[PDB]
Amino acid sequence: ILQTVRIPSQRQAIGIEVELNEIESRCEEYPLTRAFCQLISTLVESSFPSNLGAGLRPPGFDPYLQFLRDSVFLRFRTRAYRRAAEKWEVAEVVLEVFYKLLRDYEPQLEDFVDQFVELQGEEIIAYKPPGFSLMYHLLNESPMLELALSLLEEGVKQLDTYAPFPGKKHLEKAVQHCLALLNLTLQKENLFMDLLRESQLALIVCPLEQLLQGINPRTKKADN
Amino acid sequence: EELDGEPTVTLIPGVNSKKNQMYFDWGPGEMLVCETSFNKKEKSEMVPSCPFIYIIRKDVDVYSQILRKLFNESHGIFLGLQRIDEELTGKSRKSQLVRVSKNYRSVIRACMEEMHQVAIAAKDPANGRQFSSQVSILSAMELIWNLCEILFIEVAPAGPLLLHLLDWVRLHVCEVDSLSADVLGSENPSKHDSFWNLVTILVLQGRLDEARQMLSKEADASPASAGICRIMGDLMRTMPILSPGNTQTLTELELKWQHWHEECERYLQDSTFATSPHLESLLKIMLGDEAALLEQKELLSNWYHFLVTRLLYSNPTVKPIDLHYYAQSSLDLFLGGESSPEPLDNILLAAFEFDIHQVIKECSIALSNWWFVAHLTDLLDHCKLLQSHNLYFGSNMREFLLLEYASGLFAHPSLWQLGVDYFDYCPELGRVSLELHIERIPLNTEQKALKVLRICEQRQMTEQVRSICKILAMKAVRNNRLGSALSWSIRAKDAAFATLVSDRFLRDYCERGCFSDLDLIDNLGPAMMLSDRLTFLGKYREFHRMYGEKRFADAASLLLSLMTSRIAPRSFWMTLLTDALPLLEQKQVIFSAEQTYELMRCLEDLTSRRPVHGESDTEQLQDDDIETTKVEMLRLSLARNLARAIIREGSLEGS
Amino acid sequence: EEIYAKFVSQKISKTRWRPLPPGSLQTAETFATGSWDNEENYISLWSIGDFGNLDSDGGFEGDHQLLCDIRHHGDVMDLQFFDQERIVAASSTGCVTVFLHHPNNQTLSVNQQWTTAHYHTGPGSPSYSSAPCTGVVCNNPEIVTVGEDGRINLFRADHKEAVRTIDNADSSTLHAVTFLRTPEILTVNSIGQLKIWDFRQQGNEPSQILSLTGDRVPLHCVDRHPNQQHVVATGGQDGMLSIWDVRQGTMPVSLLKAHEAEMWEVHFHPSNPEHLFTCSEDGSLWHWDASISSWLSTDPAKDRIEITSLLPSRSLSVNTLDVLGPCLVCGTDAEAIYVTRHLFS
Amino acid sequence: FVARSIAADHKDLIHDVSFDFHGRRMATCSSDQSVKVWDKSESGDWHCTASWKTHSGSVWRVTWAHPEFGQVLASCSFDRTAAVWEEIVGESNDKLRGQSHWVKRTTLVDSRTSVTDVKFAPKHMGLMLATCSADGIVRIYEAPDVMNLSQWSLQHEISCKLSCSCISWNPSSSRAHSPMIAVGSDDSSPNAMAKVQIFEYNENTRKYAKAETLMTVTDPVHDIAFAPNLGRSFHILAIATKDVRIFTLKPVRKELTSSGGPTKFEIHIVAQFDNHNSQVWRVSWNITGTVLASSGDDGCVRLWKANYMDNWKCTGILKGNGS
Repeated sequence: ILQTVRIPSQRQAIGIEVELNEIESRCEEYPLTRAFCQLISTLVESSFPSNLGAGLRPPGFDPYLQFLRDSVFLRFRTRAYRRAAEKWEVAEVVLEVFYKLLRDYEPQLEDFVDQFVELQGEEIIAYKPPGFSLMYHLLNESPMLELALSLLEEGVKQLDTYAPFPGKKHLEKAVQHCLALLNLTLQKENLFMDLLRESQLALIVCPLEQLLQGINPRTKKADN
Repeated sequence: EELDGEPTVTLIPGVNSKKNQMYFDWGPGEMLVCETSFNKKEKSEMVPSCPFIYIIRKDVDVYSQILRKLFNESHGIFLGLQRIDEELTGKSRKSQLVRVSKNYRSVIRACMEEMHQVAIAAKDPANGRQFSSQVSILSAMELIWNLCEILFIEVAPAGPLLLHLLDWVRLHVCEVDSLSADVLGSENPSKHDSFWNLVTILVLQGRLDEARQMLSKEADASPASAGICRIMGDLMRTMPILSPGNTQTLTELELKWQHWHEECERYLQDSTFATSPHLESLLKIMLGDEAALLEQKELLSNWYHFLVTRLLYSNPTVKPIDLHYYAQSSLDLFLGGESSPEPLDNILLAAFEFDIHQVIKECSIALSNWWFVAHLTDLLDHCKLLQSHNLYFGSNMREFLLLEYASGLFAHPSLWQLGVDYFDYCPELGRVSLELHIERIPLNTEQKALKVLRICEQRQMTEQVRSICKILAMKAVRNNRLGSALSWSIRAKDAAFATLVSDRFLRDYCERGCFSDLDLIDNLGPAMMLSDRLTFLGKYREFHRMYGEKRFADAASLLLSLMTSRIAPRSFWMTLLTDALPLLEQKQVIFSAEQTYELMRCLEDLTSRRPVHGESDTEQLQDDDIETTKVEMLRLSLARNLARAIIREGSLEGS
Repeated sequence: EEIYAKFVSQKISKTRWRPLPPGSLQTAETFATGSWDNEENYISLWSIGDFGNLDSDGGFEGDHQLLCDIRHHGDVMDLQFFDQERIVAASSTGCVTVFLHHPNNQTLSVNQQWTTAHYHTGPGSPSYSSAPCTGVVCNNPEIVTVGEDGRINLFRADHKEAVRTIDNADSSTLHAVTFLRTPEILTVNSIGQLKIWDFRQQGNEPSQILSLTGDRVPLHCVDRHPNQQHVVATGGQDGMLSIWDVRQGTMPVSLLKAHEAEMWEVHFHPSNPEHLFTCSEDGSLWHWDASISSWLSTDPAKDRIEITSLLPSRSLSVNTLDVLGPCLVCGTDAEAIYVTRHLFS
Repeated sequence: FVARSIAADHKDLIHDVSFDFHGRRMATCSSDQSVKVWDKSESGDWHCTASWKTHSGSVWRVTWAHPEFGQVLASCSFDRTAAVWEEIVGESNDKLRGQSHWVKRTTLVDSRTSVTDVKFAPKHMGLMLATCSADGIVRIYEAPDVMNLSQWSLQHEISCKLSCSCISWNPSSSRAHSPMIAVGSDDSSPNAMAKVQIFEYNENTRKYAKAETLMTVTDPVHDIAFAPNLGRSFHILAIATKDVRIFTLKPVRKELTSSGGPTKFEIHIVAQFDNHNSQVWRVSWNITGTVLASSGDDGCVRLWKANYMDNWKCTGILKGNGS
């Protein structure tokens, strides 16, 4: 119902990655996507299996995170909405999922070791855990960090009018989880950076303390 | 006068000129030739030769595969030149034109030493000699351009003119630095046999602290000469050479150089160097001794290096207005009167006489490609130096040269766009020279033809626009692409071609029961009116956009309007009558009594003009079985609608 | 920063970036070009020169290095990558060719070829005439192409024949083509229309037609927003830029003047798609930033689109562009290519 | 000049060669009774795409129409005919194995003697075709439809009163010069004092009136060519005879009193060249009319150009080496 196995002869996706982009993006109303985010939002607080997808693909969570990150979240601002509120109702239920995944994650040294698995005779690397995928996409100048910092800017931009607006409470929550994700990165960064220095992995990541001082491409200031 | 040599002789392989005649024709960059022989075997066993065709491409050297670099990089500089403002003052513009000149030199250089590596990489000595020959031509071009830049573009004043002419020689007479590397690479540089030749050649190039450093390898090796070698060396440090960062007069340089000359001659009178004849020669050379300088002729590879040496040691305050006298007098003394000058000597002499037009003329005789003369002549118009003379055919000298370079760019598959830029700046003949080439660009794609149309439309070349649009409409008609055919006849505005494509669509309808397009006939807009028959096509399509668009009596009155128009072809009037049958025999009267009269009139304007002629052939009967059936169904339905109409209409005149 | 121009002594009709590995952190290192209008046309692979070093002996190594080439037949009308080793090209011969790169050798080769994909017909014999193939779009394993013959083809990178053909989908030239949804394409033509086609339907007829109001402006190019499969941009014979929502009537939502001439390509940024780029026969190349999506505003005097000419003077025609991450490349009739590594600095 | 070469495989002497308007196709004709068409590939090669029998005699010329009239060829013959040919797309009738897709649309038959030359008109006159023949007549034909190329009208018989060897239309698109045709003569008689004649279309009579006669061309003529008009107030005319000749023809401005008559010309010889040491057998101009080519019994094509002073000179010699 998410296609986590994409076949080399297959022109079309299958599942909600079609029904979002063909049906909900046609209606301008997004009940299937928000119920599917609310589904994942329960299933992380009852934990996911480490062997999820094993023997059909590399094990772990990142195929579901790719969908939330690159098919839902980075597209929530490009889509049109019949309910001008639902732009923010989608925004709550995806940042909740990321917040829970970064809350319940704790950095470990094996996260910085590439673990191999046998798939149909090939020796393939297992997916990195969702909290490390979130940390790597939050300790770089990512489109995820752009959309997050340009939500914190956009939240203040609406609140400094003091006005009511359709969907306001879900924007206040979307700003809430967006702040809480930064504060979880700051409360986990030194350990993630020191385990990267002990493990010698060929990655580069920058402190969030310093990425918050990146030149905001909207305002052309360091104003994050 | 001009062209008083033998006319340039091409040799054609296989072709046996020794009795055989020829036929020929002209394409855009290639001329055909064919020979009048055919070998009808006098009994010999050998294969008989067929006749052969030859494709003979223009000598303007555009097809040396490296020089494509030269043409594009120089066109970028030419658009960098025709985009210079005229109000840019005579210091900003002059600096910018000196940059344009040095940009062109950089492209000659960057093609030449690429071609030098290709000559070294040439795995056959024939090919290596062909590239080496074109390297020598690019060297002669950058030699002449470096002089014309100093004399006409930067226009070097008295004093600096000698500095300019010293590094002018040096950037082409590169023999010296190559010899310097071999002498310096030896275990004992002062004992390489060419060491003293190199010491003299560095003094002939004025490279005096480099000559002093070579003389120091004798002083390190030879404690008997070293004291005298250091007198020579320190005279090679007291010479008054001009320094551009230095606030002196020419008369200060002159009076200081006169002391230095009186001091050098003093050491010759006291016989200071008569212990080493090489140092005695160097003192005579440094004093401007024209006999000792000619004793060095086997160390002076050309007469213009001898000229610049003679100016350095005999006239350091030389002016442009003196210079011809020295140039000729140095050519005289270098050739001695038993040799004539070569074409390069005639070009360089004319540059030292400052005759730009004799320079342009001999460059047009010595160089196989208009490229050099075109960009140089145009840059001298950007400096405003040319004689504005009209020729016997109206056009000016710059234009006459640019028209033949444009007639070299249009001789190539890609370079024709650059040939349009080179036709627009030609005021008497440019447009007409463009109008004879522009229709002959191969139109492989509609996209390419849009660029050519846009170029003609910008320039108001309306008859060439009509031509190209009809060539495209005819591409489409021979390929039956009726939508391109109609859209191109509309861009041509040819009403006969618009009627002709309509008299395909109306037959394409008869051959199918439908058109090959509908959107193209609905979206005719104002362009529907390009002919009467295109209006009939648009409005017969519109009848098929009323009968299907939920309506009928409007469609019926449009059908009668199509029929009563002096436009509808009578070979289709039986169709328009048949199209009325589903409207006539309706339960509602759709046509009135008087509309039914004009429909019957149109049936008789088909039928009661048949001829009464007889007896051939049997084949024919099978559609008159059908025509009589068509006509009786029309008689019957028209009479039935007329009767229903008269009863309906005569009950509304009295109720 | 500065834009690094290179002369190549062939007119460049098309340029494309090599698609990055899913989850790499590299910039765009390699691009492909195709040429037109020569005595010999080619397809060529290039690496961006590294402007960061001098070695001890002082040479300028920062030039865009040619990795390898292959000679073409006709002109390279359109060009696309199919994966990281395969490239597809159209031709003015009506041919369509798939090529393969060989990284271990630095060569190109043919992989498969359809020498009769596009052709004009005549009455009663298979003596076919060449029809220029004008545009190509890939959806691996799948490939679609258009031409002067008004034909649509569906091909595959495992099949030698057509999987489907649609002859006379227009009576005029079709210029360009894009995938809305995998079985569902959109094409543009000489009339000023967008025609939508569904390969599931068993007729040859268009699923939907869109147009301008009445006046015939040929539409030369088309792209479809990376996150919005219903948002389409097209470019006109006049130099107009038209934005469409293919769900809402028959007309564009937004109509913008982009050029003083024929607009040859339009592209949305593949990761930043509130950014757009366009090139033209007026010799200009423009960047557009607009950060409902701003591209669907009916009042471009309220919602901001800021508009920057990237080239410092008008060249000869700019036939093509491509943009990947911070890198942009374009190709011209001045027998030259232009590259930047940075577009956001 | 860089020479590429092609084996022509004509089974007897070739008499003529002609390019298409774009220089992408060429036609050649022979004493073997054939015409061939050869097309220039997008690789820079050339291939024989059609090779068919056109006539019953030796073929003496071949010529193309302007491409706003499609892909049309004309050929003249010793059997006294001319024939018009169209390239059709998709018409190759396999029932009749080894016919060409170049279809004969008509044969013109009115010439009493060998048809020596054939030339399409400048396109601003419509789809007109001139032929000439050794009966001393030039015949001018017209297609009233560009599609039904089977139907040709005969609009003019022009009586030269000497055998006709070659013809040249004046290429002036300017509406300030009337349609003109120049005619050469092979006549070896010493009684006919002039071998070139020039005719002007006089609308007020709808006839090709004789304007001029070149009283200095006493010797037989093999070929003749007007130079493409770069805006010039005067025409230029090249002639192939015992020598090469270049004439200027400058229209005398009519005063507002000489009604109904043809134009008169101020005529000069600008050049006469013996340097073939032999008879001259063709004359053809480059696209701009600035360079002449001519051939002779010396086995050389010679190139001739005006310099900046209108001194016409030889500029190049294209000659076979026989290696």
